[PDB]
Amino acid sequence: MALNLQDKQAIVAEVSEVAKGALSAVVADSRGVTVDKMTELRKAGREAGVYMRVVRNTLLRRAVEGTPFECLKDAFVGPTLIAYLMEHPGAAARLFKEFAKANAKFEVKAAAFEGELIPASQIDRLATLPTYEEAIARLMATMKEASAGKLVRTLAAVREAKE
Amino acid sequence: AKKVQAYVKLQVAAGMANPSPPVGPALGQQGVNIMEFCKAFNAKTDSIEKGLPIPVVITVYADRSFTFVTKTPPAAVLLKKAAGIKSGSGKPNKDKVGKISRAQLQEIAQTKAADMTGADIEAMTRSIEGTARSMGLVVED
Amino acid sequence: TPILTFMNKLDRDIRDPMELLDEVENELKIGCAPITWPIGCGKLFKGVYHLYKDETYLYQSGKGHTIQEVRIVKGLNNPDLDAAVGEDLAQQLRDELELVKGASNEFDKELFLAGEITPVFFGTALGNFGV
Amino acid sequence: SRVAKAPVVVPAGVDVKINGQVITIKGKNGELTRTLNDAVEVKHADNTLTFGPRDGYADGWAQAGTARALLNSMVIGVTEGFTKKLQLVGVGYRAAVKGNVINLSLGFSHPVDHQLPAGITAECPTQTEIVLKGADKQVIGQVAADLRAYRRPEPYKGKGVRYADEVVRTKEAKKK
Amino acid sequence: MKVRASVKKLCRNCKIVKRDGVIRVICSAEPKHKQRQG
RNA sequence: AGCCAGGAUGUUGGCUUAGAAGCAGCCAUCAUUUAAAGAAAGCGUAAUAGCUCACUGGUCGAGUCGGCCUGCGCGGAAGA
Repeated sequence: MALNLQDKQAIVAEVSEVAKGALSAVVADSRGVTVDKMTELRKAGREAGVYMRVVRNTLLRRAVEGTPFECLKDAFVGPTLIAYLMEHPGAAARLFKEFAKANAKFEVKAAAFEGELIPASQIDRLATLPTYEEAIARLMATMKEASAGKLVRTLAAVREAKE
Repeated sequence: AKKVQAYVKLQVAAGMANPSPPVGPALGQQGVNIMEFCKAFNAKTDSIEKGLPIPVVITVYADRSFTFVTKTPPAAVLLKKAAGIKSGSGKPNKDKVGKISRAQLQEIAQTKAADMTGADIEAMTRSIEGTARSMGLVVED
Repeated sequence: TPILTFMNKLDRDIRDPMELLDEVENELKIGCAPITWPIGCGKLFKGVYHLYKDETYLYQSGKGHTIQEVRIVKGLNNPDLDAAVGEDLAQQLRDELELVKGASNEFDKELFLAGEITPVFFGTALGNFGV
Repeated sequence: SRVAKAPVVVPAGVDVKINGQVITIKGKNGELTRTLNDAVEVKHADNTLTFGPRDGYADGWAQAGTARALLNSMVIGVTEGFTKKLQLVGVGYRAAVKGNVINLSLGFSHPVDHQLPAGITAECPTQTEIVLKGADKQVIGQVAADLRAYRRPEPYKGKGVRYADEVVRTKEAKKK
Repeated sequence: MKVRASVKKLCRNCKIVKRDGVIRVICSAEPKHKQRQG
């Protein structure tokens, strides 16, 4: 290891993933297993990569105190055990799901998704992101307007209104 | 995945399935028959070739037989058919034995697709970078 | 050919006679029909309760060279079975007997002669008890 | 130092009958219970119990930490009371409790009835388990050690009276 | 146990406490490491 | 210091190997996965093992570790 010369290191070096941070997630991992690194690191194979890091650095005094790069409301955002996660390339979508559709399956606590940066707020997960590049969600998103949204009601008077 | 329920890996060659002299009564004893470990093995082994190492897991429950799902082979045994001499170690690093460079064993680091904890398609090349040095084989890379 | 079953060596510390019934049905492919049932084993062998006669023959230690005095305790809920055997062991007899009735068989002479159930006796050929 | 320093806080209940150098605690259950001290001056004050040394005592602290310790287990003593649990291993081993005197059977050529002490009771949830609760940590601990004694766990088959917080070594015989 | 003029901790779970005027070694792992006097 | 977690994947490493898949063994100890994980500490394999160590995280929150120079003591230490 090393003192300040090493402490400062883990800081700025990784805090760069905060200044120029794509997405953002804070998940504790009490009772985490190796699959913990056989997942966010496995999905990094044929659907991710070295573009993701969850360097458990909840040293707070290091992680939290180490975020002068504007991330207010975080003097609270850094409680107990933590394992921050950030992105560099790619979009700012998916990622939340790697956690949302993993930790939801036991896989240790998920900090109930305390939310992180980007919009900069508090706790209460969202998902308006992973719907990206799933353009067909913007396709049927018109609900055929005329069609479907019609053949669903304007023609429901027959299979549900003839008495 | 879970952890451990029942699985091993003992074998000499695919050129001869379910060996009789080798392992013998040492190829499964907790739900593994010895006259059946050749009806689920050669069911897909005879679909590529016979003569190379084939380890595998052994999902065991309590319903007569069992179920398995093997994968990529070791890149150390491929040095008897895709590298040089018949043996391997023996003479370690005491006198430059065989010699494999950057070119050879290249695509041998391309066969293990899903089975390679080396996300970086390029970096995953450093892994097998040793599956041919357990006997001393300087690389002319 | 029909099979009677005798569970020998109740003088010894043995397995669970429940489990003993499983091993006989499972591995020998034949039904078990308990006639008697041991009360305690080893240093705590007190005798056997007869299921069909509804009475309890009391084991005496070391009379294996002759035939011991036949000493019966009549009821299965006779408070003398508690006194003669200890109320603790007496309840375990009652408990096991409950489970036995839900997982065993009534002795049927026809199925015995057909070799499909065995009358199981528990005893000790050394103590000359159960023979 | 430390354990000593650290305050004891008297929960909602226990009275704390600090009489000069004789402290007594009573609450929920546990017929009171009270011990003596020596080189540690204890002070009630507010909602806790502070423990410190005394001038001219190299025992200070050292005698004070054990002070904290004891009192701290005296509170909880009457509070939550104290646990136990032991389990008999081996075919033929059986516990009973037909009063306040436990009747054990351990393969000896005789029974082994054992009478419980003052404020200690026990039950046998199973013909081979023994749970004895009490408010005095120092006594349950004993009664336990004592019961166990009748037949410790031999390292071969493991038979005998063990706790649960055991470990039981167990090893193989001398080869052939 | 074994009473030697020099006790010494052998194992890693071997302890060394002084019960009475006597230094002893309490090894939790191996009984063979149980010693007195020293 | 407790207490709470992880300690794999290339790899069952090949090898005088009857069978060795870290450890009676030989020679080798390199590279990813990561906050950390050594072809590696120990128990012990028919052999995998199950299960615990270096090292990293969490909790707690003020001291903690071992050598050096000195003073006084302990064991070693059984007899007619």
